[PDB]
Amino acid sequence: MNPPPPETSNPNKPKRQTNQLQYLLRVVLKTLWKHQFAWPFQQPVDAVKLNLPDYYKIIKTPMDMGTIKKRLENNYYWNAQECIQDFNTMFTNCYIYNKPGDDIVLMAEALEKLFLQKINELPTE
Ligand SMILES: Cc1cnc(Nc2ccc(C3CCN(C)CC3)c(F)c2)nc1Nc1ccc2c(c1)N(S(=O)(=O)C(C)(C)C)CC2
Repeated sequence: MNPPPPETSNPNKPKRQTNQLQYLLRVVLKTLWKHQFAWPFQQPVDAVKLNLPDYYKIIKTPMDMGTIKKRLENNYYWNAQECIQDFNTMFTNCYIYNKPGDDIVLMAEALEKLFLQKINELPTE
């Protein structure tokens, strides 16, 4: 059985719109979403469908771009670093579950390099 997906709404947490959070949605998330390599990362890993019974035994902090998109839309992050951490979790999860040189790993590495290039242009705090 898959776990419930990550929470994406926190109605009691204060909310703010900032230049950095807007950029993370409209530039960073949007660019990664549209990359040819994005599809495996756009929704939670369906370990039942993929027949990966060990996935959620190994990966205890799952994260995906669909969740990150919803969190940005719902103002779930107060600080830009919370969102960056989620992207980093998604990439490292791929490296943890898989092995160096696997196709999925090479795909995540390319997405991570593009991510870091976009974060290099994050608007000033
Ligand atoms: C976020 C993430 C992290 N880690 C993995 N690992 C992983 C390991 C083994 C297998 C199966 C797959 C290979 N055969 C078929 C038997 C063993 C696997 F499906 C995934 N998947 C992920 N997502 C993800 C989602 C959907 C799909 C994916 C991947 N693929 S895919 O094969 O990776 C690709 C993209 C075509 C290269 C198929 C569709």
